[PDB]
Amino acid sequence: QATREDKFSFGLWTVGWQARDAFGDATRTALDPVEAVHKLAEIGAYGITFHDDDLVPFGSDAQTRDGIIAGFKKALDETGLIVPMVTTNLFTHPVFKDGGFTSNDRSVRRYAIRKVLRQMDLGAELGAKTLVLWGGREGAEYDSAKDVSAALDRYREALNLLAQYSEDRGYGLRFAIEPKPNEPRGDILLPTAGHAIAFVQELERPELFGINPETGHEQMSNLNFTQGIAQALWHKKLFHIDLNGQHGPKFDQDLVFGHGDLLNAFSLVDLLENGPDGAPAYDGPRHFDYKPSRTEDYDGVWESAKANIRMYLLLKERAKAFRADPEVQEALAASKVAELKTPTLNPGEGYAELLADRSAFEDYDADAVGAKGFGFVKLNQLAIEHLLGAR
Amino acid sequence: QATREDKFSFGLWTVGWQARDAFGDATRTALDPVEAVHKLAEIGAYGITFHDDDLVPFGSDAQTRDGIIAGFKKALDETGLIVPMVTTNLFTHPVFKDGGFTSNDRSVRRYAIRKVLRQMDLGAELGAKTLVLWGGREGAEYDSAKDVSAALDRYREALNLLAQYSEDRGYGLRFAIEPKPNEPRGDILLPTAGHAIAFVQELERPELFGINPETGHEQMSNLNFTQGIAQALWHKKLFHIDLNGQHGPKFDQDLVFGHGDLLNAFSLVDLLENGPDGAPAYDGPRHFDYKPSRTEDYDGVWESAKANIRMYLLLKERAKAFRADPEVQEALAASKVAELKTPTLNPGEGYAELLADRSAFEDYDADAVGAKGFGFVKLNQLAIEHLLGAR
Amino acid sequence: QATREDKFSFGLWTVGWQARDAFGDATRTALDPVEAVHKLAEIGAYGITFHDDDLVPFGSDAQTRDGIIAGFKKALDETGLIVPMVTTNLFTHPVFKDGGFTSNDRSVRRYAIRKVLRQMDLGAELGAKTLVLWGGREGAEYDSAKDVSAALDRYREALNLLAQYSEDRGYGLRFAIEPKPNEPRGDILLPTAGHAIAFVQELERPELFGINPETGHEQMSNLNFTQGIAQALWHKKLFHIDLNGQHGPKFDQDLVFGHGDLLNAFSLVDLLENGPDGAPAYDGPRHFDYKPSRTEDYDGVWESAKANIRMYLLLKERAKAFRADPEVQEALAASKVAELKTPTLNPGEGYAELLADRSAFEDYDADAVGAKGFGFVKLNQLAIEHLLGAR
Amino acid sequence: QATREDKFSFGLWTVGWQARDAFGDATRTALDPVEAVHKLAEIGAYGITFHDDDLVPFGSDAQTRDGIIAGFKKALDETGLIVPMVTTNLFTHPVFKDGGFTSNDRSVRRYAIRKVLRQMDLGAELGAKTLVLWGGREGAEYDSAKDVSAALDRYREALNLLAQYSEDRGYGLRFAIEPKPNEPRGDILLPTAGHAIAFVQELERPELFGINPETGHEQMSNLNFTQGIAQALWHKKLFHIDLNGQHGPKFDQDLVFGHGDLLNAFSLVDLLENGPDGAPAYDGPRHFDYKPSRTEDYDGVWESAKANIRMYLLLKERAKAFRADPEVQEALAASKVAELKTPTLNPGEGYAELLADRSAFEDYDADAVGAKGFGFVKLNQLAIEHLLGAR
Ligand SMILES: [Co+2]
Ligand SMILES: [Co+2]
Ligand SMILES: [Co+2]
Ligand SMILES: [Co+2]
Ligand SMILES: [Co+2]
Ligand SMILES: [Co+2]
Ligand SMILES: [Co+2]
Ligand SMILES: [Co+2]
Repeated sequence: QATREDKFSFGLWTVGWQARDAFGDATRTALDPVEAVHKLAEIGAYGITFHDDDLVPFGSDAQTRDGIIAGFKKALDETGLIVPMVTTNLFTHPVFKDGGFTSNDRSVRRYAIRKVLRQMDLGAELGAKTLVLWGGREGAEYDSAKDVSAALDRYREALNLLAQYSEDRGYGLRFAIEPKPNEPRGDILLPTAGHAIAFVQELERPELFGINPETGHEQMSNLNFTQGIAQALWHKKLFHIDLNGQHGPKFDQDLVFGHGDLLNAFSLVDLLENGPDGAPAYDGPRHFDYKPSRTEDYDGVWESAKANIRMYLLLKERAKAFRADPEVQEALAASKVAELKTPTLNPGEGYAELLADRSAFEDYDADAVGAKGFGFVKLNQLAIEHLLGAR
Repeated sequence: QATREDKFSFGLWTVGWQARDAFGDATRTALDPVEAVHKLAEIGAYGITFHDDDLVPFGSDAQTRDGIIAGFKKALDETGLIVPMVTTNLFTHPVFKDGGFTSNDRSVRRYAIRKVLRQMDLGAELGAKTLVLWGGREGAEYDSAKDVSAALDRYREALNLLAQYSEDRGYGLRFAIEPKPNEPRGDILLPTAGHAIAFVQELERPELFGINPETGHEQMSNLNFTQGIAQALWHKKLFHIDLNGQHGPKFDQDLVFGHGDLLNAFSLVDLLENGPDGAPAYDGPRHFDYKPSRTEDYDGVWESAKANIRMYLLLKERAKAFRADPEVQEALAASKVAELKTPTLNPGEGYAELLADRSAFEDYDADAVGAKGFGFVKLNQLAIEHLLGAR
Repeated sequence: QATREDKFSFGLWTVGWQARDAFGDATRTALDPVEAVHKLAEIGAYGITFHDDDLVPFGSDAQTRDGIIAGFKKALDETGLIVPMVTTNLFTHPVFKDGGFTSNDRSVRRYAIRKVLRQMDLGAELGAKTLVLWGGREGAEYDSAKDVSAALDRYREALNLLAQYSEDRGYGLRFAIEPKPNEPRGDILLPTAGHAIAFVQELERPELFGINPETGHEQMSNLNFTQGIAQALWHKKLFHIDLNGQHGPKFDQDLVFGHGDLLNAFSLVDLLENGPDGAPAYDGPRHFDYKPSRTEDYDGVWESAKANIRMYLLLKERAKAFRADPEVQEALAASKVAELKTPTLNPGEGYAELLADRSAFEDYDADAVGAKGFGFVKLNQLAIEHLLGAR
Repeated sequence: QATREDKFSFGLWTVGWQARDAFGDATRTALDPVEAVHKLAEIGAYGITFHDDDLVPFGSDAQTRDGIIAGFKKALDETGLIVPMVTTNLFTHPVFKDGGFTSNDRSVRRYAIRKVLRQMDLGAELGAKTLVLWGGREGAEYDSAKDVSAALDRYREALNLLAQYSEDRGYGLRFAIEPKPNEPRGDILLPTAGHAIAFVQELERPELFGINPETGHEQMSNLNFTQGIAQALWHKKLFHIDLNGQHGPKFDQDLVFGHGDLLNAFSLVDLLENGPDGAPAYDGPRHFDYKPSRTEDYDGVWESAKANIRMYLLLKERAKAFRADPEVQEALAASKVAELKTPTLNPGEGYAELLADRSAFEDYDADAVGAKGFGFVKLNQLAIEHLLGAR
C-alpha cells in the first residue's frame, strides 16, 4: 500500500498519452484532466504534474483557459491531490523546431521565455515548488548548424531571467533541468546528468538550480542510472526524479518503472531509500514519466499506472530486507564497502607526513595486497537472491 | 607538413603498444624509449608523454631508474622534443584491481597517492605543465560493491592533496581528469566529459583542474564528441585533448584520429582551429592517444603515427576552405547561425520589459514563424563537399 | 549528373514526410503525388515507390481510388518515371498495433493478407518488379506476450500464400523482407539482414524471396552495413537496398545517404560498383528511404533529395579513383587482399593430403609468420585520402 | 540443488581465467586442470569443455601432451564428469592476428585447419559430441582489408573439409558456429545468431551444422537474446548454448548468468524449460561461458561458479510457478498469446477463398478491432511478480 508519504506523482501526459507514435495514429481517446485527477487519487498518487499545453490546449482564449483552470482546481480540492511540479511544452509546436531558448531565430527565443513565465504564474498559483525544464528541441542534427557556445550563453541568459522573476515575485520555485541525449534532435544540448550539473554551476543563482534525471534517458547512452543519481546526490542537485524503464540505446521507451533494467531499478530504490541513518537519501516526489504501451486500452492504462507504484514498493521491501540481513552485513564487511568512508589520510596528515610514511610506499607489499579478493560476486549474488525473494 | 607550432604529441605507450589484447599475445617486441623519441622527432611530433611505468619498469631500483631518466633526457635534448604532460599508471598492477584513489582498501589509496606524487616530481623535473589522471580502475562491476558518494569524497581528498603539494613546491602543474564510461570496469566513475567537469567544480582549487577528453571515450556512449568539446571550451576546462577514432559503443578501439567517425573528426578540427579571432579556440597539445592495430609490424607503427598527423592537417585545410567559401557564408546566413550570438534580450531589458512586449507573445504569429525552413541540410551538404574536396 | 542508368529511386513518403515526429506536429503541408512525380523526374530519379496508403488515403471509395491511380499513371507517362517497387502500410492504423501478419489476433492477420493482395494487384498493374515487406509492428515490448515460433509460422504462412498468388496470376514479383531491430516495437522480428536471410531460406519458394536492407537499420544495432551487404550478395539475396544515414544506436534518423557514417557509405559504394569484371556487383535500384529534417521547408526538401544523388555520385567517383591508383594496388598486394580468393587447398587435395603435409603443421613456423605485418593501416589511410580528394 | 540431469557444464577457461585483461596483469595464479575437474564435479557440473591450448600448452612435445591427456582422463574417470564439447584456440597466437580460416595469408589458413583436425581427434577420443567454432579473429578493422565474399568462401571451404573428415572417421560430431559482433576485431564475420544460421545453410552438409549463441554476444548489439534463441529453435539450429551476463553494448563482460539483463534471463529459462509438451524445448548442455571478476581470488572463483547454477535453478522455479498460475493463464488468454498458434487460413482455404471472404476486408471493422487492448502490461507485471517471489 501506497500512502501520500510515498509521494508518487504522475504527469497528466503519462496516463493521458493517446499512443500516437512516430509510425502510427493514436490508439486511445483523450483523457479528461478532471477524470485523470480522480483516477490517480484513487490508485494512491499524492500529486499530478502537467505541461501548460496538456491542461489548456495551445491557443485557448483566457475565457476557456480560465474555465479549465477552475475545474482542475476543484478536482484537486475534492481529491486532496497536490501539484508538486509544472513544466512548459517547448517542443510540440512547429515554431520550436530548432528549440525554444536556443532556437537560432531570435523571435522564437523571446517567445519561449514568455511561454515559460506564464506557466510559472500558474504553477505558483497551484502551489508547485519545482519548475522542470526539458530542452527537447535544444540541439541539432548537423554540427555546423548550431554554435554550442552561443547556445549555452542563450540557455543561461533565459534561465537567469526566470530565477530573477521567481525571486522577485516571491514564488520560491526551484528549477530542474532534465537531461536527454537525443530524440527528437539528433543530439540534444546537456546530454547527461553530468553535463546538466556542470551547466547549472555557471548560472547566476546556482543554488536555485538542479536536475530532474530520467531513468531511460541515462540508459539511452548505456550509462549506470544509479551511479549517476549517486553523483547527483553527492552534489546535492537531485531536485526531482523521473522513474521509468528502458532497454539500452534505442528510442525512448518510457516503460513502467522496473520493466527495463530490473537490477539497476533495485540498486536505485536502495540508494534513494536506505539513506544515512535509516532515512531516505532523497525526499522529493517519486514521479513516473512513462507511457502505457500503444497496445493497451484504458484498462491497460490504469493497470500500468498501478504497476509503477507496485514495482517501487516491491523493490523497496527487498532493498530493506537486503540491508537488514546479517549475512549481507558480513559480506559488506568482507568487501570493505564501508572502508571507503574512512579518509585516506590520518587526521591532520598532509603531503609531508605521507611522504615520510614508508608503509605507504617504500615498505608496501603491493604483490601481497594485490592477491586478496574483494568477495564482490558473492555480495552481488546475495542482493539478487533478496530481489528474487529467495532469501 | 607538421611544424612544432602544430603541437602534435604522442604517448610513449601509443607507438610502443605491443598489441597484447584481451584475447591474444603481443605481436610486436618492445619499443626502446630513446628510439621512440628519435622516431617521433622525425615524423614531426613536438612532444612526448608517458606513464611512469612506460619509461621506468615497475619496481626498478633507483640506480636503474636514475639511469633511464638520464638517457631519456639526453634524447629529449638532442631532438628538441619536450614533455608537455605526464601521467601515472594506476591500472596495471593487481593491487589496483578495485581502483587507486577509490579502492575499497585504504592502504591501496595511500599507496596510489605516493605513486602519483613521485610522478609529479619527475614531470616537474622534465618541464611538464599538465598531469593527466585516468581513473581506469575507479568504478565497479556491481552496484552494491561501491559507495559512489564515499568514492567521490576520497577522489576529492586525493586531488586536493596533489594540488596542495604542487602549489607549495611551485610546480605550476594543471590537472586534467580523463573520462571514460567503461572498460576495464563495468562502469567507471566520472563517465563523460560532463560528469568530470561537474566533479572538478567541487575541489578546493578548481582553477587548477580541468579535463582531458578522448574522442573515442565519448563515442563509446554514442555522444557527439565535437558538441561535448564545445561545452568544455565554454566552461574553459579544456586543459588537454586526446584524439583518436572509434566506431560507436564497443570496446575502446583507439584507432588513428579520423579513422572512426570522420564527419565528427571534421567538425572537431573546425571547432579547435576556426576559433574566435581567426585564431584557434584551443592552444594546447593535439595529443594522439591511439594504438597501432595488432595486425601491423613496426613499419605499420610508424605509418600509423604519421597517419594521425596527416588526418589532422588534411581536415584543418578543408575546415579553413569551408569557412572561406562565399556559398557557405550565404548558407550560414540563411540558417541564422550567427543570430544565436545576439542576446535574446535587448540591452537593459528584464522580465518587466519582456512581459510588456506584446509582440513576444500576445501578438506573436507562431504559425508563420514555424513554417520557415532553416536550410540546415543544404549547409550540411556544403560542409561534406568541402570534406570530400568536391569544392 | 544523374542519368536513368544510375537508377536512383525514392519513396513517395520520403520527400512527402510532413515531419510529424513522436514529439511534435507536422512542419510541412502534404505533398501532391503528381507534383512529387514531376519534382523527382526533374532532379534525376528514374523511378518512384509508395505504400498503398501514401497514394490512396485509407478508406477511399472505389471511385476515388480509381481516380487517384489514373492521375498517377498520367504523371508517370508524362515523365518517364517507372515504379520499380511497391510496399504496403501494415503499421499506421490502430488495428495493426500488435502487427499485421503476426498479430496475436487472427482476424487482423487475415485482414493484413487481404490488404497486401490488393497492393500486389496495383503493383503488377503499374509494372513493379518487387514487393517490399517491412514488418514494423511484428514484435513485442514484453517477452511473454509473443510466441516467436508461432509468429515465424504465421509469417511464413502468409508469405507462402503471397508467392502462390503472384505465381498463379503471373505477376513475376520478387519479395524483399526489410529488417529493422526496433522502433516502433521494443523488439522487431527478423532484426538484422542475417535473421531475415535465414528466415527466407525456410519458405516454400525461397528463390522468390530476398532482403531489402536499409543502411540505418543495421547501424541501429551498431553493425557494419557494408559487411552485411557483402554477406547478402554472397547469398544472392540482395533483391533491393534502402540507402540513408544514421549515427549509431539511437532512434531511426533516416538522414541523407552519407550524412551518417561517411566511411561506411564510401566502402558500400565501392562494393556495389567495383564489382567483379569491372561491373557493379549489384544491378537493382539505388533507393533512398530517408527523411528531409523537420527543420526544413519544401526547398530544404528538394535540396535533400538532390543531396542523396550527389553523395552517391561523389563517392562512386572516389571509389573508382581509389581502385585505379597504383599505390593502392601496391598496398592491396602487401595486405594480401587477393590471396584470400585463392583456395586454401590445392586442387584435388582433401583432408588426407592436408594431413600428410608436414609444412602445414609439424614444420610450420607460426612464430615467423606471426611477426609479419599486413599493412592494413596504410591501405586504410590511402582509401581515406581518396575519399578526401587529397590524392 | 543441481543434478547431472541439469547438465550444467563449464569451460576450463572460465574458472581458469587468470584475469589478465586488456589493461592489466593477471590477479590469479593458473588453475590445474585436474583440480578444476574435481572442484567442478563438487559443485554439481556434469561436464567440462576446453580449447586445445587450455589443457595442453601451445607447443608441448608429444610426450608432454600425452601425459597431460592421461592425467586428465583419469580425473574424468574418478569424478564421473564428461566432455560434451571441445573447441580450438584460433585467436591467441600472433599467427592468427588476421584470423584462422579466413586469414589473408594462405599458409595460416592451412595451419588453422590442421590445428582443428588435431582437436577433433582428441575430442572424438574423449567422447565429445559437439565441436564449437568461435572465429574471434575472422574479420577486420578496416573495410578494404578484407574481401568478405572471399572470406565466406574460405570459411565454407574449411568447414566442408571438417564435416568430411568427421563423417569419414565416424566421429559423429555436430558443429556449432558461435557468433560475436566485435572484439577482438573491430567487426567479426557472422556477427549475430541470424548471420551464422544463414551461413550454415550454405554448407555441403547443413544438417551437421548449427549455432552456439552466447547471451552477452547478442546483447553486445543490444538484441533480444531470448527472441533470437526462439528463432534458432524454430530453425532447429540450437546445437549448444553459452549462458552469461552482459550490460548492453560495451566490451564482452562475461558475467555470471542472470547478473546482466535479469528479465531476459528469466524469459530465456522459461523458453528452454517450459517447452512444448511440458518438456524442455532444448536438451543440450547448459554451458556457462563466463569469467570470475578480476577483483576475486579462488574463493570468489568457486562462489561465482556456484552462482551460475543457483541463478539457473532459481529462475527455473519461478518460470514454472509463473506458468502454473491460473491468473497468469487467464492473462495469457486475454492477451491472445496462444491464438497465434492457430493457422491464419482455414483448413483447405487458399487465396481464392480468402479473396471471397468479405469478413476479411470489405466488411472488416478495422476501427473496432483497433480499439481493443491486448492486456500486455498486466501480463508483464504478473511475470515480474513471479520472478520477485511476490506471488
Ligand atoms: Co523518456
Ligand atoms: Co522525464
Ligand atoms: Co581509449
Ligand atoms: Co586517452
Ligand atoms: Co527502408
Ligand atoms: Co529507417
Ligand atoms: Co563473451
Ligand atoms: Co561463449
